[PDB]
Amino acid sequence: PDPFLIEKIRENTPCMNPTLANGITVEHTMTRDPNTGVNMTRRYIDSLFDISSVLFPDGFKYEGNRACTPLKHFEEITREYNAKRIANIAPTDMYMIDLMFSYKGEMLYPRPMLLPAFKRGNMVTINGAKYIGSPVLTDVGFSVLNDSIFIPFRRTKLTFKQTDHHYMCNGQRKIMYVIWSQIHNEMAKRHIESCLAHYFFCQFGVTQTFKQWANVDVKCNIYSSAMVLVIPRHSIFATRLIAGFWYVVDAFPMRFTRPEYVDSTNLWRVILGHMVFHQGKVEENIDSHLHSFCNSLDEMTIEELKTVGVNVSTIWELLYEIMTSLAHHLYATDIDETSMYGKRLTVLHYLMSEFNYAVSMFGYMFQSRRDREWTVQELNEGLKRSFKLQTAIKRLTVDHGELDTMSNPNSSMLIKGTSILVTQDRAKTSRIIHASIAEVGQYKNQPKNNPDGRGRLNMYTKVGPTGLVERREEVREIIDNAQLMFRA
Amino acid sequence: SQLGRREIDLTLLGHTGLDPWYGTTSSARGAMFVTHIGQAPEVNGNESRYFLTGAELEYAKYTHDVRFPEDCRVLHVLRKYPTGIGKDSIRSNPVTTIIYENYFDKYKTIGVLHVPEYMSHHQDFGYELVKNREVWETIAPNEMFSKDTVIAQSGAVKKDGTLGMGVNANVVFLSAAGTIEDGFVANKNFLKRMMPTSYSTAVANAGRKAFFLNMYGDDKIYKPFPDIGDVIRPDGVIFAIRDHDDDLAPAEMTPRALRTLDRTFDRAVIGTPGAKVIDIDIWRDERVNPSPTPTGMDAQLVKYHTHLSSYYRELLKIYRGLLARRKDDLHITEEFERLIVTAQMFLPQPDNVRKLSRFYRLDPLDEWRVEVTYKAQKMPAGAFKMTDFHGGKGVICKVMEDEDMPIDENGNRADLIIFGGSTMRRSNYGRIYEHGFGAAARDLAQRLRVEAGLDRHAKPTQQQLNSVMGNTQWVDYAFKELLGFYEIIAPTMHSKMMEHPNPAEHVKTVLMDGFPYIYAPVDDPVDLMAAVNKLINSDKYRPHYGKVSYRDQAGKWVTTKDNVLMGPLYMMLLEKIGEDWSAAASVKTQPFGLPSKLNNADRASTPGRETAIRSFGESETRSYNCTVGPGPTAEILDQTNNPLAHAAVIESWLTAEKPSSVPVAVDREKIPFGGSRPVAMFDHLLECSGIALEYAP
Amino acid sequence: MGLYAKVVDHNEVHDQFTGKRIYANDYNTSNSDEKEEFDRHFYSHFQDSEAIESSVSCDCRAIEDAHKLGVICDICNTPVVNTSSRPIEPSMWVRTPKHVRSLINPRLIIMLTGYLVTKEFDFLAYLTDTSYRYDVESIGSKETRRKVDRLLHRGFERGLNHFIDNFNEIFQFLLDANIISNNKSEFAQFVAQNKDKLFPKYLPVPSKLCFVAESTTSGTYLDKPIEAAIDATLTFASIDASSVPLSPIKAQNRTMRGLRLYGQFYEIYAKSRIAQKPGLARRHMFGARLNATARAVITSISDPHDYDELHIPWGVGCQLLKYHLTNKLKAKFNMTTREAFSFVYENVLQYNQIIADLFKELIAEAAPYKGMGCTFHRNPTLQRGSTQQFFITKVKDDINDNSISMSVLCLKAPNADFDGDQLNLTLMPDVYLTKATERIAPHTWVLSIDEPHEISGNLELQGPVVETIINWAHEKYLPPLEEWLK
Amino acid sequence: LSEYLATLSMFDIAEVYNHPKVREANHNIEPTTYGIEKISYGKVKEVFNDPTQFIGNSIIEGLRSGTQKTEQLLQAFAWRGFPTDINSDIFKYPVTTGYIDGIWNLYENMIESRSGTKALLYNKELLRVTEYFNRKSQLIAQYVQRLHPGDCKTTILAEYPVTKLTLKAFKGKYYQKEDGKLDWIRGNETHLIGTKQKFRSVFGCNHPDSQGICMTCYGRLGINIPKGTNIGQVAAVSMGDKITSAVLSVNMYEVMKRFQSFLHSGTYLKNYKSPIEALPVFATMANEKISLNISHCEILIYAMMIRSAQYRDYRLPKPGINGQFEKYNRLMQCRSLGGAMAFEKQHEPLNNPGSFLNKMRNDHPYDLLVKGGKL
Ligand SMILES: [Zn+2]
Ligand SMILES: [Zn+2]
Repeated sequence: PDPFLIEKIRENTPCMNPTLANGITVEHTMTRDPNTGVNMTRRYIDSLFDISSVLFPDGFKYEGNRACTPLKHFEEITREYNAKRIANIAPTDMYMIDLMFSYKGEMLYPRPMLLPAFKRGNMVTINGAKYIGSPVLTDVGFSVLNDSIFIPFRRTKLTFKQTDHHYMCNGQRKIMYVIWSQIHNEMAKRHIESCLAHYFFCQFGVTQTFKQWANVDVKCNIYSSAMVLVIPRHSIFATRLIAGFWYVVDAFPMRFTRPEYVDSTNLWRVILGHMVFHQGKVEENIDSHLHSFCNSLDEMTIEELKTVGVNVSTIWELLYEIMTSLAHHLYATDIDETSMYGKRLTVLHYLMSEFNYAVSMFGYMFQSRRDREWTVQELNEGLKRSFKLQTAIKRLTVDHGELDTMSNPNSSMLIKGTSILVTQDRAKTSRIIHASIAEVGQYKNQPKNNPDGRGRLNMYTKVGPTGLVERREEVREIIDNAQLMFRA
Repeated sequence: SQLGRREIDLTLLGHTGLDPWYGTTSSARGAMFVTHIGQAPEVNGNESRYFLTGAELEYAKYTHDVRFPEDCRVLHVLRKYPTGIGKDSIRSNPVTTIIYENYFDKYKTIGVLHVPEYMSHHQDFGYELVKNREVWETIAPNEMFSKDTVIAQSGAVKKDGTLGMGVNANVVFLSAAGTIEDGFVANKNFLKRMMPTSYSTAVANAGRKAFFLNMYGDDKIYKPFPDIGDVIRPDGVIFAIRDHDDDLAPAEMTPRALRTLDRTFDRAVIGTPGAKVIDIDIWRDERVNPSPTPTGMDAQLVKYHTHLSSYYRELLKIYRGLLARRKDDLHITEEFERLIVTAQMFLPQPDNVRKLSRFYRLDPLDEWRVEVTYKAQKMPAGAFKMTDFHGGKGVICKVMEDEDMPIDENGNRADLIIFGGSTMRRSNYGRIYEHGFGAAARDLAQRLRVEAGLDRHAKPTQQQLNSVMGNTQWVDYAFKELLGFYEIIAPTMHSKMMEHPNPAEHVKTVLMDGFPYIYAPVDDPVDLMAAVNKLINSDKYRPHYGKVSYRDQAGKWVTTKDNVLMGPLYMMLLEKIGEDWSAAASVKTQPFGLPSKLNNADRASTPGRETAIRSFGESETRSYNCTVGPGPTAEILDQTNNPLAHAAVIESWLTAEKPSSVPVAVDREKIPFGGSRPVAMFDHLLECSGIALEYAP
Repeated sequence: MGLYAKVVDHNEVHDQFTGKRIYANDYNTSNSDEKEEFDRHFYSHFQDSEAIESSVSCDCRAIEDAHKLGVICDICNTPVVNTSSRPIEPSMWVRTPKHVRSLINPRLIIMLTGYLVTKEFDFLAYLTDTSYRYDVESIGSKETRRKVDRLLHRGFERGLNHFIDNFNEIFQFLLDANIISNNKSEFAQFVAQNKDKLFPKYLPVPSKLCFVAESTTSGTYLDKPIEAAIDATLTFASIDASSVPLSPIKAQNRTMRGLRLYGQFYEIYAKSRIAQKPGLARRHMFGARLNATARAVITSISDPHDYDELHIPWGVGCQLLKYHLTNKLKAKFNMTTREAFSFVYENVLQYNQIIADLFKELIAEAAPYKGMGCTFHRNPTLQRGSTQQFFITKVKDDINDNSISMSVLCLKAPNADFDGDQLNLTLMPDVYLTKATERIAPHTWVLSIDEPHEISGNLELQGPVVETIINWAHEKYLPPLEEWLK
Repeated sequence: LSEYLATLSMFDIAEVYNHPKVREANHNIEPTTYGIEKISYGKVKEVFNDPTQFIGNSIIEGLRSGTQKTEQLLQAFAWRGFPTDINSDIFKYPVTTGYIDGIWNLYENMIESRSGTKALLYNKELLRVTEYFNRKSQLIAQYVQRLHPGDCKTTILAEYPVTKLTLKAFKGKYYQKEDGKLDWIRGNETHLIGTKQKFRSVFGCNHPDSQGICMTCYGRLGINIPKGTNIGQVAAVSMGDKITSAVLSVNMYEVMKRFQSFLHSGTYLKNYKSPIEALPVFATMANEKISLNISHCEILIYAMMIRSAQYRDYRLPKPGINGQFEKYNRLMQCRSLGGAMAFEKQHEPLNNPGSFLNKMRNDHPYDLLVKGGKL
């Protein structure tokens, strides 16, 4: 071709986003800080232990992580057992780090741990096989599917649903929605479901519950079953509180023999435990359950909700906003399910899930054994019992939907490499049209798994530093006009 | 709709941006095209397309290659094998390893970079890495390089910046009988330009159980396997191993017996005959007292292991020197860290500590483990798959000599014959425009070639071009003719070409190439059928439209009654070339006595896959029981379910005067029905439970 | 006239058995010496993933020489037999323990378990095991509690020996009390006719081949449905291995527990291993992986040809016709079998003139047939046409083509296309099967099966050929007839 | 005819595209279903059907000979129309251009892409369901084995209504006309519509074979059947082939489920008391969606018949008018154990007390394979 022709063709062609084209998994896992020289994956490990420090007994600290020399790396994977040193020569892309802990100023035994390394093109070799690690497009903050608000925490996952109950106000029968969620798991191991107002009554007094949040001076407008509660003639949140109170009371009327006992705290906990699970064991058991519940809002989840605009600092503040500001999502959602604009490309949350599981269970062990003197030997045995050599990578090639076998007959990096996108539904092993597919996905690229074009990533997508999908203004009008005609 | 107006640009299309006529193709076919480009192996004759949308420039930026990740300084350069003139010398060095240092860094991280001769991300397809001569000849210790400097890359990435995804082929749309069911009729010379290359590795284990045979040596030299640079011997055997048995030494260990491979009783690994060995890796277990290998059978094994040990020993020495100088200040990349671990796994352990028991994914290594890498070039002929860039998938069903393919009145010879009727039934009309417009573009370049006095088909030389460029009036006239064609077929290209700084250079390039390359962006504001009508009614740019001549299937030279137009199409090869065929007359069974499945260890033990095929499922036996009849159907099953019946079949073939005309294979009087293992197991289990199935009296 | 089911007499099987009989009662697993011998007869053990390099053997693998076939081993007292054809027979037998009347046919237990066993109270254990415990209050269903009250009021004696001795009375009561609330007349007839073969004295342990133990570098692997069989066999062994001799009541209770375990095994094994999609019946009784078969992609024969002829590639021809070529090489060229096998395998991947001549001679010798008979299968198999009989008439001389060329006139019937369709080829071994498979010759699907006196649409020509014909027939190459007459 | 090969190029496209009437069916059109699919498409169909236009054109000559189809050609030379979304919902606005001109605006291009998405569906489930349905019907149908040529000379006829929908399905059936003589339906006896005729039927056969029928009762379609073929399998294959083709290419999946529930009795076949009353109901049901001959319909219904449910005689009745209907599951487990061992839940028939009682039973082709080939 004419050399002048190529220059004019090049001058008139926009360039792809190099971050997406070169591979975003590499950019999110192996990028090193210029100041300290520690990559993203190791920094993620530090953040995990920061949010879990509130469950640590006094004197126990996490000192960080260190890179292991190849000599120690070789010695650890060839440790002698039964007078035999097994060496696996199948190629792998792994490196080793040490986890440092201290107790009252005394350093404990370091725990070696293996982590995977990624190369250009989202390529990784595990046990002699080549794989591709693809990002997952996920909702930020919370997800809504069908009369349900899914909120993922680092240690828990909660779903909030709705039920309707009948209460009689001023002699008039009324219907109100009751929001409930299953927060204890032996309740699943087991009729009334755990109501949020019931949790409020378990924590605060009923009068305190109404005055502190609803600013309502409940007495003993008259509300009765279908015992009297009296409210001044001059809210929806208060109505939901009343509905939940009567929902709890109606199916457990024997417990409330005297009205004043409503304002207690132990009685509500006894009822909750009988729902979940002898009174003596039940009362003590929940007192720990409510203790762990009050510390379940980690710092990382708070920042995620802040981006959506929730602004919650304590777990009780979150429950208030679910009953007040996010209640309409249960019946009349204003968020388009088929959109792709307010989402984030996430890598580490799915890559480091098994390690995150170990960290959470380590913190729960301390909670289950509160008020106990810890010896150095006991702590060393506990650390060895949870953080093992292959804890993080033991299931990468088993049930991780973002890792797939590589088969590329040519040298191109884009066609089936860095352009693979994983939907949130298939993250761990369609929908109607939307104009955002033309900007974020590839609506004509239709593989069998994702025939709607949402299984591939547009290489010209605009992505923020943290992986948030941004909007392109130069195509805003044409995208908007099509969306109107799609729904017309 | 306002014909001639387009809104969608490259940023909204995705992979579809490679097609300049996406709007004229149905969505079902457009999806097929995007899938196809991900299944296309690199061919030897790849070249840039005649029509460019500009997306090829972007796709040529992101390919698997060898780069300097950051601004670094070269510390050491290592070679796996010492290519020289020594007693133990290797013809070529497969791998060069580079140790660098990020000197523009606070911690001065030290990394490693490998430079092989090929890459292979597919099971059986790869490509050669072409070294950049300027950078390669420079590389030496104490040299600084810039970030993102390419050392080697595939040959598809052209120097101009374009990408080679296929080969342009002359196509005539005809209804020849060889085009039935999406078949292609292919010129033999064209298939020589669509040859892929496959890279594969063979693994052998020897030691306490078996020893290598003398497959590549003579009466005075023992050479179990070919060296680097050799080729696989004609029958395809790379190496074979024989079991250890001392009492059979006067028989199995004579010099003649060590040269003869026994197919029934030995084990061999078979690859493509004529393939060239390019790399060898050997692992040895040195803490064996005494080694079970007989003397004189390890000269070749020791030669490669000794050089390999030196390569790993130097790597470990380099790290230890770095660790001594930079105590607690040494930072290394994750790739370098794993490399040092490999070196320690390879080198012998000190005598004070226990030896290593080496494994490869739960497979214990023996004394010797040999891995041989070879490359083969495939000639497409029959059953190969092809497609254009418009979803028109096809299969090569007939190959003709170059002299027999259709030829037009201007001397153009077709590379393919494709049935045109299927275009209307699939509505992929981008096929028509590339074919039709390319024919006009090709004829225009050839017309200017003849007007200048050159041969319309042969590539002109420098002397001829220099004389042609001497005349200025013709050069100016030629440029205007090219511009006039651009005005019709490509408006955006036409505006850019108005102000060419050197019009003579553009004309010279066209005459040399023999084709004017056309820039056709996806958002080109051109009415397609209005452009087609202009070309037909034009006295300048009307493509030649006449008869063609070819040799039919009866060997007769004929000429067509209708006018046939010849034009180019971008073609690409597809994977699954049908190399996984299976055929077996007798298969190895289980302890139960039924045919067994094939594992990877036995996959390459034969030139072709010898696996029993489940040709009679439950559904087939339902059909056979009704048409053929239950009687003969039971006979077919019993010839396999009963191993003794199968033994009778083989004996019948071997003892027959005419093995293909045996009256009866199994004598049912000598081997009556009732010997099938699955039925006997069924009866036995029911009998233990206390029941039996019987005919109703 | 169809197949029905019979009831076998186990003690008659015991009497007619040939060879030394091993009883699982005479084994104490606690003694490590006896455990090894027990595992010798029960499990078929494989010590690694290595191929068995032996054709014949005795029980204890002391003799692996094929020339000693039929000779009885002196260590295991077992004749040397050919593997893959070893007879399938019970590995052991179970005797009647002490102070026990007899055993029970496992078929009868399986039938009773279907009715008697319920979620809250089973009646078989109560009538047979004195150690079975129950709470009448805990029963939370009216029907079962009514049955329980009726049985308790009846006043039967719990115990296996009493259950066997008085079975007609107990069985009759179960019918009257509506315990067996289904097929009352059929069930009574079954028991009344087979009562002589429902209480055997010996029971056969399944064959050694059923229980396969594979020991690898990562442990020993076993089949879970086998569990009940192992437990049942060990239970009877422990009766005589107890340090303190068991009282007659405890002997019966352990015997019944063993019998209940046998019934569980046969039902679960039939449900999980005989009767499923990858089961014994549907995968091996009504299907098979045949010898002398090939599998490859297909192309077209567009040149003038016969509609029922087939062309196979060079590589398929060499491996498929290995013993046909070996027969010719030995006779014509005086090769040994070792040389012939070496010659054939050497030339699979390269052209050889001598092999090519033999291929034509094999095809020409199939007279009066056009070639070697074979059947071509296309999946899925629904209609007649997906399975057709062809004749191999040519082996392609180009080694780079690995496809089976098919006639263009027989592509519509199997709905076959060239896009990655691997078809299955089966070589007919003799003339008897060649005549038999004539019933699926291509001409057998010509006449339509949907409409009388009509030819199926499968016979219609392909698109490219039709376009050529209409381009010729409907051309305006003549003046109109009126002008022709002038 | 090697010199008369047909060819295609942009020259042929220009001929059809430049016709004045084709170019007028692309301008001044109401963007509605009526304006596009009826008026605009009607004009183009008129031009393509004129024998005096496009003489020698490769595209049009193929259309007249059936090589091409108007549905694809109209979407290429006329307006593309209204594509649907993945949920079969239509869009308010149409595609105002054909394929040859091209679709280059974001809205119409995107909605056109949904057709390709609709093309690729969960055919894996469709294959699984169709294969299961075909296997189930074939296993039970195989109990009717042989078709003998000749005439059994029966005085038992069958009274069936003849309608406009089932007249074509009666081809080859012998019916007794006036004066007591036999004639067979040629397919164009329009005067018989709305009447009732006496047919020679499978249910009236008196052939000695306990699992066979004569040619006259089957109809003239039996002439086409190859000799020695299982006649029951032919009926099941004919029904399965047409259903499978429609399902893979009201949903036909619901149609297949409807046929299955009716024949297997879970408006069920067991409700009816005589086969004569049940055939027109099934024939109308079958011929409304697919085209199934009456001979095939009679065989499928006949296979579900038993002699005496009270005495548990599950053999086929002879003649077929003296029998009753039974459910599929009970029949597959109580007719012959060989057939039972090949369907499902093979353990259950082994537990059935009735399997051990000496009874007269029909045989199944799978009986030989259960015994390994013994006789
Ligand atoms: Zn022995
Ligand atoms: Zn009849």
